Parts: sequence; structure tokens; C-alpha cells
Amino acid sequence: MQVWPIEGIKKFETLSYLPPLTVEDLLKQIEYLLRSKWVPCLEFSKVGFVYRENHRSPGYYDGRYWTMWKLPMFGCTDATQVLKELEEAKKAYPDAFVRIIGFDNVRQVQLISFIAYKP
Amino acid sequence: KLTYYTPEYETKDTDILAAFRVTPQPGVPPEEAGAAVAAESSTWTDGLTSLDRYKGRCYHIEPVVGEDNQYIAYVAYPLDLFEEGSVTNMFTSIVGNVFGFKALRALRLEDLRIPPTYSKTFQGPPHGIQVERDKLNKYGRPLLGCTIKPKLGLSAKNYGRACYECLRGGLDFTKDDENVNSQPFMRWRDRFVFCAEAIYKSQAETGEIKGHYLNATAGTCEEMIKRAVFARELGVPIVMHDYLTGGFTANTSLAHYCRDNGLLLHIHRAMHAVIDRQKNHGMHFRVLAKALRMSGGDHIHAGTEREMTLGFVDLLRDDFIEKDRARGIFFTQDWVSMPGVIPVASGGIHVWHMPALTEIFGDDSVLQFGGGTLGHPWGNAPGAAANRVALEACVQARNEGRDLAREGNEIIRSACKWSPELAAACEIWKA
Amino acid sequence: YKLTYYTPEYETKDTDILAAFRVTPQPGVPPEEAGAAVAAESSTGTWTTVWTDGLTSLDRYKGRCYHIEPVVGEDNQYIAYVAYPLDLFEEGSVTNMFTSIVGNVFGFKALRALRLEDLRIPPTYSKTFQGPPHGIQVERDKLNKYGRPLLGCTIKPKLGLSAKNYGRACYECLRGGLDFTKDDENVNSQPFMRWRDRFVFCAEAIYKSQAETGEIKGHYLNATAGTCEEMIKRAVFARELGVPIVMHDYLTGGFTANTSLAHYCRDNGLLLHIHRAMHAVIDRQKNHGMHFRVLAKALRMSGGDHIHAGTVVEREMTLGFVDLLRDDFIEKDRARGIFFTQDWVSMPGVIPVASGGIHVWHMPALTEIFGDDSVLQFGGGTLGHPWGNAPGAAANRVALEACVQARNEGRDLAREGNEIIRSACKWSPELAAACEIW
Amino acid sequence: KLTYYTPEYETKDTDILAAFRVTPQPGVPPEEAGAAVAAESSTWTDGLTSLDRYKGRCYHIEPVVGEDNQYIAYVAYPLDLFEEGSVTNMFTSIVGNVFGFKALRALRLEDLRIPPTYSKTFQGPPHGIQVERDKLNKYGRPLLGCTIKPKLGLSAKNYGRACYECLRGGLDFTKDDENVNSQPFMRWRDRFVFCAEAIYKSQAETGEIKGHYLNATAGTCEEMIKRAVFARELGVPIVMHDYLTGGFTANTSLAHYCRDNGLLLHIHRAMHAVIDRQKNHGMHFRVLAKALRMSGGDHIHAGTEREMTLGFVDLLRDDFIEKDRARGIFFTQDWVSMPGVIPVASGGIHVWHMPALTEIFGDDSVLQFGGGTLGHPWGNAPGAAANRVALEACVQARNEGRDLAREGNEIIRSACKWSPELAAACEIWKA
Amino acid sequence: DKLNKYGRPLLGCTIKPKLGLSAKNYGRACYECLRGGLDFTKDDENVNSQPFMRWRDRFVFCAEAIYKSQAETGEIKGHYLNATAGTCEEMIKRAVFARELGVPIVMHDYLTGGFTANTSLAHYCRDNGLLLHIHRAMHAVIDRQKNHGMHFRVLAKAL
Repeated sequence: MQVWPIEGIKKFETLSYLPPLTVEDLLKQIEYLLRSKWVPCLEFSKVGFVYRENHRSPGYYDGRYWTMWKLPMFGCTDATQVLKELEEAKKAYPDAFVRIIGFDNVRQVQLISFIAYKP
Repeated sequence: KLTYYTPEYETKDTDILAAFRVTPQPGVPPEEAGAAVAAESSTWTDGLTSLDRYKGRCYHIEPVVGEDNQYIAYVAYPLDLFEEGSVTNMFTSIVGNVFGFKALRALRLEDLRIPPTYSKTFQGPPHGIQVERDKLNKYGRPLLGCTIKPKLGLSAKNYGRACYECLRGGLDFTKDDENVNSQPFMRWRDRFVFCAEAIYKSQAETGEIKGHYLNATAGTCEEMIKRAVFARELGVPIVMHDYLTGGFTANTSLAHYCRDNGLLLHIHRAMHAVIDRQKNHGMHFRVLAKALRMSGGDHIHAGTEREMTLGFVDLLRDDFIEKDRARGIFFTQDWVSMPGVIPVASGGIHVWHMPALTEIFGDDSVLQFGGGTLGHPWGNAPGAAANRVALEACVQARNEGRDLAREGNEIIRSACKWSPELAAACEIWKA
Repeated sequence: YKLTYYTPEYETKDTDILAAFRVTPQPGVPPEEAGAAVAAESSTGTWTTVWTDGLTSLDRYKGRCYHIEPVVGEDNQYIAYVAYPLDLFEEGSVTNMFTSIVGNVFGFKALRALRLEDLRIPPTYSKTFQGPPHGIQVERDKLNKYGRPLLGCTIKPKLGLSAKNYGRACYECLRGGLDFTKDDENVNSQPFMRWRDRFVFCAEAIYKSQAETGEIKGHYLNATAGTCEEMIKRAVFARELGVPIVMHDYLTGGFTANTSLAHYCRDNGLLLHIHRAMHAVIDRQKNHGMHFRVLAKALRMSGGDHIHAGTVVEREMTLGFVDLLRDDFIEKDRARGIFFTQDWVSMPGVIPVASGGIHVWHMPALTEIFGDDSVLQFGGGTLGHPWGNAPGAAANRVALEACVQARNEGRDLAREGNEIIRSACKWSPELAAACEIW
Repeated sequence: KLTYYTPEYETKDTDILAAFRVTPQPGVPPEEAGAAVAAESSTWTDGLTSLDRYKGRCYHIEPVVGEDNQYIAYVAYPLDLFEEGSVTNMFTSIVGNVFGFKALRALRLEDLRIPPTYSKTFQGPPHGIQVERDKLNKYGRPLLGCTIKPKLGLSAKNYGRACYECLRGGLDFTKDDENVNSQPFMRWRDRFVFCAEAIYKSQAETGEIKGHYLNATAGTCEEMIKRAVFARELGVPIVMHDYLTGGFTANTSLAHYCRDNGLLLHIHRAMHAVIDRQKNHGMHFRVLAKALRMSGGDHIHAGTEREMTLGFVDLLRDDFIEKDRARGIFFTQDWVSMPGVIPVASGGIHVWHMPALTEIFGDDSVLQFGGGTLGHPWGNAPGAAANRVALEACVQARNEGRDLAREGNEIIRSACKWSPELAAACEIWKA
Repeated sequence: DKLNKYGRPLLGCTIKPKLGLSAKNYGRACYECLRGGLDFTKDDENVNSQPFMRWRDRFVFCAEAIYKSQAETGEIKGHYLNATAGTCEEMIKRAVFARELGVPIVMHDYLTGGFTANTSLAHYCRDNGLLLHIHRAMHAVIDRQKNHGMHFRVLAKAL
């Protein structure tokens, strides 16, 4: 019997219970967005998790929004371009978390978010 | 045939349409049975108005292929018969009387065409699928829940203890059983307090937003609202209602409260099988599902034959659903931007069912693992981790282009190689 | 397993809630397994073991199938008796009682069909319920009406009347001798007639008819609504108008809303007429659902002063749940569908309301079958009178009172009914006209 | 004998049963006296009903052995006589009139069989023993309290100063004296403010949850609820009421408020000895204790002859209590899962009484040390530490299998060797 | 004085598209705008409560954007949360939640809402410390033609 850890495995929602993603596995997730006609975008933050500083009413949390890296990559067809921007963000903010998100113009929402880099 | 069988009537865009599965008594022609369904579910004082304006009319009858003495009767009800925003009155008007008519041996309401003109008088879901995902910051996978077992018998503290371990292992939600309201040995406010502590301890530990379906089902509307009020004070994200046993008048009141106060509303369909199980009599679940979307709810339990389920899943989630008899969709349903409801899958599922559930339902679903979490040999947190790992292994494989229908067992076995939690789960429950 | 949930030597406790299910197992499922499954899947059944069970004593929370036997009803049907511990149920909540007992078990795969036939509500549970806002005797005392069935009329056309023309029909029916007129179950608030306009004109009709005749009059004003707030708002205006009775569709409105309305009616002196709209969705088929006597017991607990109870034109089954609705103590009598001895420990009774195709010739049978503590509702039996609503009401009041007089004298209503009516036709031209067309 | 002496009447499971200790006047036979107790405590207009349905009946009479002219009369009252959920009406019905009957020289109500059918109409304790332990995270020992002395004469600030030192030394609770409500020189809101600061300072310092019985006893129900409301705003865990001097109508109202708002309710039995002291007349405390459990309270003062105390302690705490005349339990009492009330021991106790109190009462008790804490030569915090040390030394020894009845003094002397606080306490108070 | 801003015009930005964004994506745009140096973002005069973006959801996400941008920059931020509604009850309900969220400013379309409602909302904002941003939607129906109507200066004095 093994005890589930209490520290050091804080999470970032979808895919964060998998082992750290390789570059080829990261490319496959990015391609999934492109195949699905969704727009990839990068997001970064020095704070990795949600908190409740300004209010505690139902459905209010701080720390859900991170900061946008540049703009959503509209019309992107090359998944390696997303990787190039990921590496750029890692260079400018080596102590920041970076996740990859996705937007759909059809259902008009954000529908993807998975962690791409931890400092 | 009568003044109620009008086989060339052209439905109006404001009409509420109904598809009844009618089984006439011996010696009752289907034309006569269909006119009776329209009459018995609608209509000197008659000279003081125009009855043809207020009658339901059976505008089409067809046989059920493969069943003798079974027919589908289509009936059109004028818009003026229904009170705005009241599912209670829609049910009263359409199913309040006709199922007892002696000329009908059996009767089952299969579907309802809710016209946009009527549905726009309903608030609908307090939030719906897309708002809920944004509020909870969760994207790209089914959500995970777990009903606390035993139902009753635990202290309020031991109950919340189980919730914390479940949530900290990777589940998004834990759940009050539909039976858990307020009872001797676990009063509701005590449960709300300890479950609140479990919600926030697990959220601080993992970094992900957590919730617990706090059941507000009560004997009176006053008690029901009192329980939602305390959940609001505690700042938690979601409450719960048994909409069929509580009733539509109470459910619509609670849905209005949750909209006004930012609460997600998890809906359990307790007692539905009393009504929707038999093919020959009752009301199909898709009718009870449309009613819930109109009355208001953010989740609804949908079970776990597969084509019928996919049919009303689309009717619960999508904006526009084209007619499809193969999937039990008798009417084209236009919801004119009323938000959708997240279907909740439950029923003896475990890690090995994750490929099938992920492929069948897609991301916009909640998968509920009661015994599939609390039955893990290592406890609730490893059991949650096993379920969360199995799900994300399936999501990753689907996103990569893999076929969860033929590779599902291989995908689960592959994740067993690095997740001891999943490996232990897969050892007790078999493929 | 079987011996966890099939406990045939279990002795029921006086605090148990007992259920009698009519079970149709799937082919190959023996009766003892079907019985254990009904109890298990309506209590503590789990498909896999959970460690949390070690934190409690589950046997104190399980339902037990303590008896199962075949019934002469159709293919492969049995009656399974289940006992539920008192601690399972929230006090005062019909909603939780239904959820706890019928919430899940009807969908179990091994059960091809399932129907709840009866419930034994123990005094320890029924005492947590207010019950009827007033009940049979309080209602008779409030209305000053004794010694005969009460009389009502359903206003028709059901929909399409203006509020004022609705109240005009009500006044003419009431002034002729009927005690009540009735909002249709479908009549709530609609484009053809908004509820507050109806309440206003129906109140004028009530008081005009009462002042003309000198007898207390009422009209079931339907408070059924889409939200509990709208429902209470309609009850509040009826309270302001000072009228005696309001109305609720308890099944489509729901038990949570109905219990709230019953509490309001008790707090404000309003009688509560209850309609059973949508009951046949549930209670029609012999093989699956819930018999009406279960829904009738639940209404008496949640609260109502009248309840619609159907017609007699099967009788012994109807007489069974009439007794369950009216009496303080009802002995077990399965021939009338009474599977459990039911003790209501002084919870008031509900007046059953007979309705469906009833006209003047049926008055002897109705008075004999139901006795004085009933309401007899007429549809076309009043409005279809060739002389109008007031002569139609007079015909029904005359026919009823001639039946009551004859019964009081010791005459046999089941055999002398036609001659009692014909004899009354001689001095009531209103009744004669009704008997010429029906 | 009369229509009220029915010596073969079989009690109903819904009957309320009473055991009276009756002392008839000279020349009044016990059969006649017993019928009078039933009649005088119950029953042309008589022809409009059935009096035998509403009469109390004396179904059994027996002598009191060792007392001349004393008898126990057992009376059965039908369930319909009592208003649901009203201890006020139960007392009015049973003890409202009969104690003044001239044919009875003296009368004492000894016990009451509260049928489950009647007790289920009462909320009961706002929380009860098990909920309270879970809320406070305290297990495996009696709780410790201390009434602030002097009763009156301290400023509100100096009052709270004493509370802080007491709590920081190891006590779980401090206590408003039953007399302390609101008075010149210490108004209640000022006391609530300073006691709140003392509660949270001591809790932050020690890490254990602390409380203070903030007395809400008032002249009107409006004032009483106003004081509970501010305690709720301050977020403190427990308030207090003098249920006999405040009254049952007010106590039930306050108990409902504490249930709705998560407050523990400490109940003091002030003025009980006016009623329960004399063996020949009044009402035994066990009757007042059952009434409090029904009306509502989480603690109740129980005093510090020992068999009678153990009797009503079981009646306060346990779910099912079998008849036991040796311990004054005249009736089998089934509480059908109504929570129990923590008995509070008080009365000139100190560290040397810890073995006896721990063995006699067990863990589910509060031990109150007023002078036993404030009388310590080193102050309140060392006095609390002395009491907490003595208690845990007793608990440890009991858990190890030792006999606190014969080793208690040795256990206390042994703890003196390492706790200078206890040694100083044991020097001023002797074994 | 309330906003601690002196010596320059204030800067705002109406979120576009008007309608079509989710409440979350709407607030996402607000955060990026405010963190770059703007004092305010703005609900379009048309943005009240609509299918796909109900007002309370927008208020929640815009509140998160207000406080994230304020914590990041150190300057006080706001968003004109539009309280324009079909009834005065709905209008006040929306100002009440903005008050609970603790944000500095709300918004009203005073000509289309009407003066009776605007004066009621102005009284509420005075009682509760809220700044009131006023949009003049439909003014050109009245003030455009030189020969007929009411000049905007009259509508401005009235406001």
C-alpha cells in the first residue's frame, strides 16, 4: 500500500496527472488542437494555483487567469511554431509556469488548458 | 376520427408538439385512439369561445414497426395553453389526464417539441456547460465525481473525511447521495461544515478547484432554500437537488436562487425509473431531461440502448438537434442559445470503463466513481488518483488520434506501468 | 448477497417503514434473489466493497426483504415485503421518503418490472408531518355543512374562458345548490386568463352566490405555479380576499412545494383542495409504477384537505384507499389493496373527491359507496343541464338530498336508487329535466 | 378506586407514562390516591366526546419499601393530550395541577416514559455529544471548564483576562456564571467582546480549539436571541442558557437558533434544587434532565446517591436505557437516535477528585474547576495546567488498565513528580 | 481622490466584440487591457445581460480581472459594469452585486433606462460609494438635427 503524496505534486488540471510530457508528446497535443481547428495560445504566471484573496462568494476565485503570452496563434498550421514560442517564454521567464490553452471560434469559448513548463 | 384527428394540420412554430406511443384497447382503431389522446389531453359555455383554438389535435399517426398494436400519435398543442416558465403546468397540461383514459390500454410520452417561443420564457440552467467550465477553470476532459458511501451511517465528520481524501487524489467533485438530506446522526448543517473544510483543504493541497454536491433536497421549499443559503455563505461552488422527488415547482425556485447567487446546481434524477423504464407506458427520460433543462440544472444524471442515450445527451447539451428516429429524437429541437446541461454518468463503473465512457460521452460529462473510488485497496486518495490517471491516459491517447474503442485496454495497461495506483485498481476490477 | 438482504425470519419493528413491492424478476432470477435485490438496491447495496463500511454498522441501515410470495397477478409476479429503518428518512419529508424507497430500485436490471403497492408509515415517522391543514371534521365545522356529501362542479371549457365569464359560470353553479366550483388542474395563469383576474371575479361569484342562498360557498382557486414564490403569492391573495379554499396539483407541482403550501394553508385558515394530475403516468399499469394508494398516503402526510380519488362508474380498491385517506386506523385487507395495518394516530383525514362521467342517476350509488364524507364533482353533469348551470346544480343537490333522506330512513340505495330518483323527479322539475336527457 | 384506577390497562407504545411518588393524606387508600393522581392530572359537554380516550389512568400502584405511607403510582397519558415539540405543554399537562390536590399530602414526579412517537416531534440537542466532539476535534478524555470568579465585581476586561489565562493553561472552556447575564459594571456585549479576544488568543497560543460559555439568559426572548446573534457574529463555538429560570419556551427557541447557526449550547440547571431536592415532593432531576434533552442543549450541569446520578447520566447520554429501579430508572427509555447531552460535573472539585470523576463519568463529560483553577497559588494558567495534567495522568492510567478507584492517589502523586504545577495544586488541596 | 489619480486624463477601453465573447474571455480581455496601463475597461452600452453572457457571470470574471491587474501594476483599476436593465429591480440587483464585489464603478444608459431609473441608481451609488459611468445611448435620436429636438447640452445638464 502506497500513500498519495501531500506535497510536491500540485496540479494544473488536464494532463497534469501524467508523467512530464516529452517534446514529441507535447507536439502531439498541439497537433490535436490544429487538427480540431482550435487556436493555440500560451499563458504564463509566477503563481501556479488558485487563491481567494478578493472574495469568497460561490464561483469566485483569484488565480484562474494567467498572463497571455503574445496573442492566440490564429491560422497556425505548424505545431513546431508553438514549441518555438514555448521556448521563447521559457527564456524570458524561466521562473514562470507556462501552459498551453486553446480557443474555438465556433462554440466561442476556451476549451483547452494543459501545463507545458514548470520552473 | 373526430374533431381531434386533423391529419393535414400544419404545425405552427409556436406549437408544443408531443409524440405519444399509444396502445389502444382491443377494438379501438388507431385513428380513434389518436384523436382521444389529443382530446383527453386538452378539450353551453362552449359557445362563449372558440374550442378549435384551444384543442390539441393529433395531426399524424404511424405504426411502431416490430410491435403489434403500437402507434406513435403526434399531437399539437397551441401556445396559449401553457403558463410561461412553468414546467409544472406543461406537464399538467400534456400528461395530467390522458394516461388514465380507458380507451388507451397503455400510453408513453416519447418526446416533446419545445418551441423557442415557449423555451424563452424559462431561465434554464443556472450556468450551463461553458460557464461551468470557465468558473472552475477545467478544460479538455470529463470531470470526475464520487458519491460518498455508505449513504447513511457515517458521522458528518467521517463523511467529510472521506470527501477530503477523494478530492485530494484527483477527483473534481464528491457527492451527497440522493437520499442524503438531513437525518438522525448526520444533520445537514453539520455535513455542510465538514464537507466545506474538506473542499478547501483538498483545493489548497492540489491547486485545483474542488466541489461537493451539497444536497439541498428538503421537505419544504423553505428548508430547501435555507440549505442553499448556507452553502452560499460557505462560498462553495455547487449544490444538488433531486428534481423529480422534490418537484418542478421547488426545482425552478432553487434554480433561480443558484442563478442569483453563482451556485452550480447538480441534478439527480431519483425515481425516474418509476416513470421511464417500461417501453409501453410512462414518459421517456428524454422528456424528463428536456424538462430539467428548462426548469434549471447544471448537471443531470444520465445513466451509463447506447443510441437512445446519445440521443438525449445531445438534447441536453446541444443548441440545435435535428430529428433522428434511430436515436429516439422524434422532433427537431431548437434551444435558441439556452445553455446545455452536463450529463453525469454513473452505475458500477471503474477504471476499465474509462476508454468507453470517454469515447461515448466526450469531454462534456461528469463520470461518477462511488465504489470505483472508495473500493480501492489503498484508500480514497489512491483510488481517485487511479481514476484521474486512467482518464487522462485515455484523453491523451484520444487527442493523439488513437482509437479508444479498440485500444482502450492497451491504453489502460500502458498507464499501469508507471502508476502504481492504477495498477492496484486494475488488479481488483477486471477488463 | 441473499442472506444479507433476504432475511425471512426478521420480525418487523414498530418503527420500521414497511413496503410491499410487486416484483417481476427477469427470467432465471429466483424469487429470493429478486427480493434481496429490491431491498439492497433501495438501501445499502454496493457493487464493490468499500472500507468506509468499517466506520459504522451497516446492518442498522439496510433494508430487509423479510417475505416474498407469488401473486396470482399475470406472469411471474411476486409480492416482496421490505422493512426500512426509521433513521433513514428525514422527518417531515415525503420527498425524502420517496427518494429513499423508490429513488433507485425501479431501474435495476435483474427486475423486469416493479410496482410499489403499499407502505406502512409508523407513528414515529407520521408524527413528524403536519398532515392535512384542517381535515374532514374541521372542514365540516368551518363550512357548517353536515350529513351529506359535498357537491362541486368543474368549470368548462377547461381553457379559453375569460376570467369574468369563468366567474359568471361559477356564480350560476354555486347559486343553484353546489358547495364548490373548481379551477381546472390546467388553469393556473395563461394568456387567455391571468390568475389574479380569475381570483377577483371568482371571489365576486363566491360572495354573490353565498349572499343569495345563505350557505357558505367556495371555489378551488388553483395556486399551482412554476415556482414556490409564485405559488405562495397566489395563496396570499386568496387569503386577502378571504375565500375558504385554494387548490394545488401536488404531483406536477411536487411534494416540496405542496408541503410548503399545506403549511401556509394551516397558518392562514385556508382549505386545500388537491388534484392528482399525472397520477396515471405512474399508477395505471399493474406491473410497474406506484399504486395510487401510495400517492394518496403521501398526500395525506404532505398535506391536503381534499384529494381527487377517481370514479366508480375498481370499486374495492378505491374503497381501500378511501379508508386509508379518511380513517384513523385501517386494518390489513389485501383484497382491497391494504397490505399493511395503518395507524394514523389522530392525523386528520382527507375528503375524497369523486369525479368522472357522474350524473344524477349515479347519486344513489355514490352516496351508498362513499357515504357522507366525500365531494361529488360534476362536469357536464351540471353544465350540460338543458336549463343552465343553476338548474343543473339544483338537480344535483335535489338528487343528492333525496338519496340522503332515503338512506336515513333505512332504504336500500343500491336497489331502490332509480325509484328514489324518479320519485324526486316528481316535485323537482329541475331534476326531471336532467333525467330526461341522461 | 374509580374510572381512573385501571390496574390491568396495557400501556400503548405511544402513551406518555409517569411514575409519581404519592403520599396520601391520612385515611386515603393508595388505590384512591392513585386514581386521584390520574384524574387530577387529566380529566353535559362530556356527552359530546369520549372521556376514556382522554383520561390519564393509574395502571399500577406499589408501595415504597422502607417508607411508610409512600407509594409509586404509574399513570398512562394518551398521546393526543400533548402539543408536538412543546416541553412546556408536557409539563403543563402532567404536573400543572395534581400537586395541589388536597387528598395528596405530598407528590413527587420521579420519572417519565417519553415514547419515540412523541420525542420525534422535538429537535433535541442542537448537536449532541458526538457532533460536539467532532466540531471541537477533542477525543478520549473529559473536557475541562472553569467558571470565572468572582461572579460579579470584575470589569468586562478583567473578566476576559481571567478567561485567557485559564484557557491557555489547558482548559477547554471558561464559563459565565449562571447569574452573569448583563449587569451594572459588566454589560453583556462588553463581556462578549473581551471573552472573544481571550478565546482566540488562547487558541492561537496553544493550537487547541477553545470556547467560553457566553450566557444568553435574558429577561425577554428578544434580548436572549440578540445575545446569541452577536456570539454568532464573533464566530465563537458555544453559548449558554439557564433553562429553568429562562423557561422552556425560551430554551426551545434558543436551541432552534443554535441548531440553525452551529452554536453549541451549554445548559445550566439553576433553581433545580427548588424542585428536586426533597424526596417526598417535587420532580426528580432525571425528569428535568429528560425535558432538557427534548427541549435542547449540548451540555447540562449534573452535579457531583452516586447510583441515582449514574442513572440520569445514562438517560442523558445513551440511546436506549433499560429500566433499573436500583438507579432510579422507572421506565425503559428509547430515544430513537436523538443525540445525547454531555453532563457537566461541578461542585468544589479539585485535582484530587480527578481519578474518581474520570472513572465515574467517563470521557463523555465536562469537569468544571472554578476555585480549583482560580485558587491555584501560581495563577490561572498554572492552575489549568495542573488540572489538565491530573486529568491526562488519570486517562493514561485508565487506558493502561489501571484501577483509578484504588490507584487514583498514587497516580496523582506520580504526576506530581514531573509537573510542578500539579505538585503546587496538591499541596494546598489534600487527598 | 478616491482613485488616487491626478494630473492626466483617465484612460478607458470598451471591450469588443460587444457580444459574442464568453464571460470569461470577456474578462480575460479586461485584465490584459488594465495591466497595460488603462484605468478602466468598459461594458458596451448594449451589454446588459444576454444569452451566452449573463450579467452575474460577467461581473465575476471582470472582478477577477480588476483585482489581478491592480495587484500587478499597483494602480487602482475599474470596469464600468453596466447595470442597465429592463426594470428598476433588476438594475438595483446588479448594482448590489457590484457593491458586494467591492469594485469602484458601475454604468447606466441614462436615456434608454430613463431618468426615473437613473436618479434611483444615482442615489444607490451615493449611498454605497460607487462611481457611476453614464453612457448617452440614443442621444442622436434627439440632438442631431439643428432644426428639431433637444441639444445635447440640455441632456447633459439633466444628467
